[PDB]
Amino acid sequence: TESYPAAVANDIIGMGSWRLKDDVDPVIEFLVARLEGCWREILDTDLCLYPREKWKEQGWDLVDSMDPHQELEGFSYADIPDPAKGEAGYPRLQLENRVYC
Amino acid sequence: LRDRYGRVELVERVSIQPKGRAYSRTMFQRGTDEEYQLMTRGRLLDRIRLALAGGFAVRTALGEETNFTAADIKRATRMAKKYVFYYGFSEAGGAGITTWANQPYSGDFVIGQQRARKVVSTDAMDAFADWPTVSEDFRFDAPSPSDVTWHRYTDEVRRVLKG
Amino acid sequence: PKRRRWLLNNGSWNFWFNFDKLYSEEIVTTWILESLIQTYKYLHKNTELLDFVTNKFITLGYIAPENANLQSELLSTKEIILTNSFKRF
Amino acid sequence: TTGFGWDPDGSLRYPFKTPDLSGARGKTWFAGTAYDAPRNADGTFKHGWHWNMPFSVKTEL
Amino acid sequence: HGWHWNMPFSVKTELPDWYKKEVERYSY
Amino acid sequence: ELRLDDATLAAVSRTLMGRLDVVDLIGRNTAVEAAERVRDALLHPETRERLLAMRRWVEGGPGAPEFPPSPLSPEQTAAMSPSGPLYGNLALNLDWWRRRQDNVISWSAMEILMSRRQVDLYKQDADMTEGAIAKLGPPPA
Amino acid sequence: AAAKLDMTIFTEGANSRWPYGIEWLDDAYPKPYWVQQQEAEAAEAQAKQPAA
Amino acid sequence: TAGDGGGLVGGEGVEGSPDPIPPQLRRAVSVYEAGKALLAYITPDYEEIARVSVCPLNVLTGFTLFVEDEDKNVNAILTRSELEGRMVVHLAGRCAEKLVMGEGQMTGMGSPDLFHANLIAREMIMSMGMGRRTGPIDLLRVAATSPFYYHTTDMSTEQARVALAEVVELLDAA
Amino acid sequence: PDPIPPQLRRAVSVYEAGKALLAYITPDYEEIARVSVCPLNVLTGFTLFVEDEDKNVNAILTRSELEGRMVVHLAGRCAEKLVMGEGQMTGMGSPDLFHANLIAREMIMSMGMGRRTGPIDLLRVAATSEGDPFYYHTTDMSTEQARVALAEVVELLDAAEAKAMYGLAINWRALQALTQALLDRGTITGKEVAHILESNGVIHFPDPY
Amino acid sequence: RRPNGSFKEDFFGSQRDEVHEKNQVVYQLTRHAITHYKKPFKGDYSLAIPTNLYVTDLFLKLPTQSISNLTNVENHNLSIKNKI
Amino acid sequence: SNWWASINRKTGIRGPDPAPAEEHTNGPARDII
Amino acid sequence: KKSFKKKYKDKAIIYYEVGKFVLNYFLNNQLTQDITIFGNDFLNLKTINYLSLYNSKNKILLQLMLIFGGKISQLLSSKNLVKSLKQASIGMPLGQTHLLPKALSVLAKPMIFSDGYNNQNLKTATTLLLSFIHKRYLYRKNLIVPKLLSFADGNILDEPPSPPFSSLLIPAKRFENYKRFFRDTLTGDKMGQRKS
Repeated sequence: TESYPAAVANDIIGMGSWRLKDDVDPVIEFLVARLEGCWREILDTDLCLYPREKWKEQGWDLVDSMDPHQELEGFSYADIPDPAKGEAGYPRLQLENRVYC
Repeated sequence: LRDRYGRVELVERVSIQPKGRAYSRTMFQRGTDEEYQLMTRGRLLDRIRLALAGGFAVRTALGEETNFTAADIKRATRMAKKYVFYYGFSEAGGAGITTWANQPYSGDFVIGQQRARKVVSTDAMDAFADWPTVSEDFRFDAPSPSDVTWHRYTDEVRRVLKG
Repeated sequence: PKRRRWLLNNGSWNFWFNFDKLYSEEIVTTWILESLIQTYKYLHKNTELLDFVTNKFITLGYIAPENANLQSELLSTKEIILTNSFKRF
Repeated sequence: TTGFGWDPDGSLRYPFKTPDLSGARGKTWFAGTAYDAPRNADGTFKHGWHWNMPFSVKTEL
Repeated sequence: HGWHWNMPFSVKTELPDWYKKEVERYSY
Repeated sequence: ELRLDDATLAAVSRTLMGRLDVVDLIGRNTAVEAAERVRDALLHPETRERLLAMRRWVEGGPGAPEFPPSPLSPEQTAAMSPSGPLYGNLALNLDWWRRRQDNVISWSAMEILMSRRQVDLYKQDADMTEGAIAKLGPPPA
Repeated sequence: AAAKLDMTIFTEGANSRWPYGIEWLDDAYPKPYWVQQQEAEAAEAQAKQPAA
Repeated sequence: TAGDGGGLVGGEGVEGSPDPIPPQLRRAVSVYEAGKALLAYITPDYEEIARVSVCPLNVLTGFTLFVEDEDKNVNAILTRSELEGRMVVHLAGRCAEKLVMGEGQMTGMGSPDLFHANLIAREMIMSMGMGRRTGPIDLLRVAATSPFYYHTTDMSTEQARVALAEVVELLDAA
Repeated sequence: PDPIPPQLRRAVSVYEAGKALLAYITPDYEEIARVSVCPLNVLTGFTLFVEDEDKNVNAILTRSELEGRMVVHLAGRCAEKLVMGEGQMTGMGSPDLFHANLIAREMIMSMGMGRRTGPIDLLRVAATSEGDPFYYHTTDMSTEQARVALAEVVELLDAAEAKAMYGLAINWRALQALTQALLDRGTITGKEVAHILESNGVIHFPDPY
Repeated sequence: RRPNGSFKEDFFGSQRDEVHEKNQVVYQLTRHAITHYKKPFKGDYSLAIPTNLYVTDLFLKLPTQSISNLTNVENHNLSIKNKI
Repeated sequence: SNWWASINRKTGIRGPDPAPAEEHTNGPARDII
Repeated sequence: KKSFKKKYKDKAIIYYEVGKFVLNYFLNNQLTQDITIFGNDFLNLKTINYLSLYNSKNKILLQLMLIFGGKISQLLSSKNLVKSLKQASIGMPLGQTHLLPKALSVLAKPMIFSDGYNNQNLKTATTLLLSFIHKRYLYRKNLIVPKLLSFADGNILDEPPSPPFSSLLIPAKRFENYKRFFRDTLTGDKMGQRKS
């Protein structure tokens, strides 16, 4: 059985399970990975998730402009193709947040 | 039947005293061995009718089907097949000659037994007309029929039984 | 010894009996997809918990695939950790 | 049991005698053409399917 | 647009009518 | 306008079909299909020349040019070398290489692994009833 | 009249020819060769008799 | 219970068999057995009921103890009325469970009884000649054993179609 | 002298050249131990790979590894088709064809790697009581399911053939050098074929992982 | 188990039993198979009742599948099995 | 009444009383054992 | 080189079991809304019989969730490499050279390292569902008619028994030539041969 220090673990994880990866420039990937790695490695004994009724039930953890009412249950990043130029929608906007206490 | 063609024997003794393994019995008068060397067509027809008579009598008296029929049709069906395939008495094809038939095998092949009984009324006495097969390297078995020929052959069996 | 139960080769291929294979297969496929979709829909709203628990499990220890030549259940430290992570996230 | 049974329309016999592609659900990948995935009465896909899942679904016709 | 790697599919079969009678007899 | 004599026809065919005096042993339909393929293999020289070169290397006469030419121009060969813009495509799945996308699957195996032309030519040699054979190929029937 | 049976006999009468009263036989079997020959001779017989 | 199989007994503690037999699964056995005993009571000339029990020895079925008369059919007779009555009584439990607890919450508890009913309908058609279109002819054979198969047939497909249609309509009437 | 005719030597040598070339440029394949064409004039040809005890069979098989093996197996037939033409292809590449089809059926019906069949299990390898070492356990499918699975198997095999053709066409010079070495020497080992391939500009497949 | 079979009167024509005995055996067999299912001391560890065999196959084996649509096989995807 | 006249196996078999579809569940583990 | 391969392997292995235990804990100790408990994950045949014969459909769906949690967790955390493999460089789907680079990445399957399923999980799932269908006759009771009854499909019509019962040697003598025919025409002697 082998182990690894926390820095190596948060380097293996990387931009772990963000739903909007595969769309993110590599620089933003690197920076997000490092910052969240320091949070998870240094504050690990007291880091909690922010209360869910304040942000996560209003649907603010993943926001899409082509679906402002969440009738696709948060899979709009995969169900709806990108609108072409001049169509109703250009340009599309996507946001993803993570909040901790 | 004895009084319409004259092939069947005469009845001897009817009994419903449970005795041995059966509950009821009907004995016939055997003829001389000269009678039992051959098996013509009429004699086999009469044997079939006699096989069916018991169940059909119970049904026509009681007014309702029973499992007595179960013991008749079985016997009858066996004989009916022998009437169509092996002996070739029917009209399957214009003459009665089919492309396939199942000739019996000798009772030496079985892992036999021995008992103190006489010869059975008919089924072991009418087995005197068969000539089974004895040597293995002279056995003939035609290629099995093709489930569209088998349809017509089993239909001939059905026609015989229904008549 | 040929096959004698041909029944249909006009718009499909069937043999005598079988009636009971389309029903069976559509049921199996439908139920498996429904289960997989429910699993996906639940894990899709708990990604932070996954990242955190994974970080902890890596730094505790695990059996490398090539070191082991010759985990059905959880140890006790890992159970403390899983319970806490479920309470926080 | 003579005289009992089921009628061909389903009744017992005693002895003697379109989806709504209105809102955002209408902007999915093919959304109306023949290649669209089968939907429900309210516009959701069949088993809660989504174009993300790793297995395809079978069109009715 | 273009294709998607996850398009629904279908299989085409043409069954006779006696066959549909048979499969609807044993569907009960 | 193209000029073709016995030798080029013989060589192209022997490369594309095989022995040239077995038309009866294989049926006239197989021969007609092979003739269609051969006719299409002519009518542009980039393939005809390669076929003749392959034939002359196989026979191994005095003029065997030490190998046939490569199927790819020396330009695309460089556009796929490690210092090329297409090297990455050599690393994708076998799902990015498929040359056929069908969304309706037919009840017959002949229609899956054959081209429409081949089916319309070959479907008379199948072991099915006439009502089945009449359901394959061009819906004209 | 109650002493009658309803044992169905399949190849009886008109059903003595190729389909033999099987409804699904032509969706499962190609037509044999001798069956085609019988159809041909029967057709020529009953089609020259209108002239005969 | 004889190997890694099992699945019928219900009080041993191990994973397969729960300890107190959930109450939702006891209501169903009560419905099953009530329907079966009610049908056996209102059928004329049926055997007589001595005892009706629910989950005896913790098995997940019911049980009804029938006492009969040996001086009426002396271990050999079987009329047609008796066979039809038995078919109805064996399907009664399934029907009652479906009528009461809804058609979707039925269980496999009545799965052997079903097979028994079917079996009767088979013998009545292919072995005793009580079928109308099949008539008096013997079709089945017992495969000599020691995929499991108990019977065997070599009738053509066009006669198998008719025989099975007759079996099915017998079951539907019951 | 040479008991063997020219064209047979050419065909067998092209086959072995294609197979060895593609087994060389494929990431994570075994190493060639010998490549011989009609040794001792016994009509035969083969390509041995070095057997090791280091391979642990408990480790799982990725999808990339399986597809690489499929391509290596179709390599020789594709080389014959490319160099000599269809009408000269023989039936000597049959066991490779069998193993390619076996891999393609197991990826679809036993590991649920087909997007249309789903995660349903229809094949099961099993070992004999000790012919061959193994056989399979199958399942009776209907025409619908069987056709849906056959479509995918055919797609996989066609894509594998295309990738093999490209991997050979972009290494034409190394292929020529190798087949000429086989045509004149008759037998080569692993080190020598590695050197022949390196001194001619061989192009390895990438490895994305 | 210390050491019925009808295959003797089909193929070997032995037929060494009187007709009434055969009929009696048939009567008792049908009645036993049909009406002795789940009856104390009369219908028990008995291999003549098909429902007991159905039950053992229902709780011990895994689900058996139907026949196949392939040719050159027997009914399932297998060849004919050995005679001896 | 005579509800037993309108029993139809095509559109589902159902009785008069209102669908006692009550149920409950603990985890899969506390229900296996 | 080996560094990145090990990274991929280890990430997959860890995310598998993390997701498996996360779903186990959730289903057992949180859907129920005394003491925290865990499952044992092994399905016997006794357990399969019980579940398929006496439980409803939702219970079986919960068991299947328990089986597939690990694969779904692996799925939710993998990098699709097509993006970078086609960006850092730029009839087949790799032939299209247009389509804005995002709508191009859907022409074929994503390049995920850990694809495919484990065979034990598939065996368990399909066995559970097959039992539910074939042993619990709900919604279709007429399919019991073809139960333990053969129909004599591929064989010789009437054949007598063999030496263990009947001392007769003709069926076996024909079976031997049957096997000769098989080996010489159909299969061969090893898997992969055109014939003998």
